[PDB]
Amino acid sequence: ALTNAQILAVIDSWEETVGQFPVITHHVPLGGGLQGTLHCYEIPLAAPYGVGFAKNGPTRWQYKRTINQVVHRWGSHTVPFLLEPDNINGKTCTASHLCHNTRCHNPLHLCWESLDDNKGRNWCPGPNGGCVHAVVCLRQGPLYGPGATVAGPQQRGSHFVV
Amino acid sequence: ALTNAQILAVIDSWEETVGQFPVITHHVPLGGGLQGTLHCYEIPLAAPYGVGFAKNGPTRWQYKRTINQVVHRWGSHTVPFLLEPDNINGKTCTASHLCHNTRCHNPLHLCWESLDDNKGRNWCPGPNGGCVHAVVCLRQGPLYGPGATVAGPQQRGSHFVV
DNA sequence: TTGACTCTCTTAA
DNA sequence: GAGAGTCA
DNA sequence: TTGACTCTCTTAA
DNA sequence: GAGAGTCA
Ligand SMILES: [Mg+2]
Ligand SMILES: [Mg+2]
Ligand SMILES: [Zn+2]
Ligand SMILES: [Zn+2]
Ligand SMILES: [Zn+2]
Ligand SMILES: [Zn+2]
Repeated sequence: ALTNAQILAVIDSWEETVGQFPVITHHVPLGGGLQGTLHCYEIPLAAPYGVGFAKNGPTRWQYKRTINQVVHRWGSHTVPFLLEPDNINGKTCTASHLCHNTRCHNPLHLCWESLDDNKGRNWCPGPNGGCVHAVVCLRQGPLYGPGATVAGPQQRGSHFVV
Repeated sequence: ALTNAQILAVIDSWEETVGQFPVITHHVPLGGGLQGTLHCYEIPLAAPYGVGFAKNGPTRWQYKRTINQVVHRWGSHTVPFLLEPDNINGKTCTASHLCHNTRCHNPLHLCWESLDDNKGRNWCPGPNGGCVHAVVCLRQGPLYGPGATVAGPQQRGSHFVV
């Protein structure tokens, strides 16, 4: 809600609840042929999810608290960042999973960045393969690699140059 | 419906029309601190665009030809790839700009690949900065770089480990 | 047969 | 990646 | 007050 | 990144 104290109370109650979610170990590519280990705190697959949590989409949840007799509600991964600017360079800030695991609510696996920065981590070579993200990736992006391009650049005639 | 010869004729008429688009020289980052040059064949900003071309969205166009009294229409960048498979790994193939310039219709700046592969080129370090795309990028992706993350991973208490 | 508009849709963050 | 409404 | 559902929306390829 | 309709 409005005051700084109330926002801190929201963050603390969220952390305490998420801190009781099952801790699931995931071994992940780091880039550079190296592997690491992440510990994701995973929201349950089905209700009940935890105090204050409800599922609004297949992989979307919201956190809800009653403050000053009014219901306040946030996207479930946005709560750690409630004291941060909600935009950057005129772009909305989004919760962004460094572990690329939407059920995870570990705030040590989340950052707060534009949707473009968020998306781009999907292709990052990873912290041991050349990640240049200022807020460093925890793993190589799941979509990193050569791709599966069906056809490359080509012309039939002689009208074009690169 | 349309024979291989008729499809080749469509591709040829498309190339002949696009080849007359204004050719714009762009200096571009290649990665590795190097600069290169791309020559984009840019569809006009407003009608008329060229024989067979019409705008269906702010940065969307279609190519239309009528053959044996039947109207055929294609996305304007898909025409070079009409003799190629249209899906791969269960994913639809998309026209993908290697120059990241949607108005460009130079077929030497296009490839044909999944939407994920397409998107990922936005963050590629480029052909001189570590591109691993099997069909190599022509330039560093426009969104490559350290990003502008507002807040990184953090917790207030001690409930979490990474 | 053609141009210049109109509309809505897909994907996965 | 989001916000908000309907019920119990 | 809290839980468990429902719906549609944003972005930029 | 897409497909399709209307009108003259
Ligand atoms: Mg993400
Ligand atoms: Mg693209
Ligand atoms: Zn995680
Ligand atoms: Zn990274
Ligand atoms: Zn181009
Ligand atoms: Zn590349």
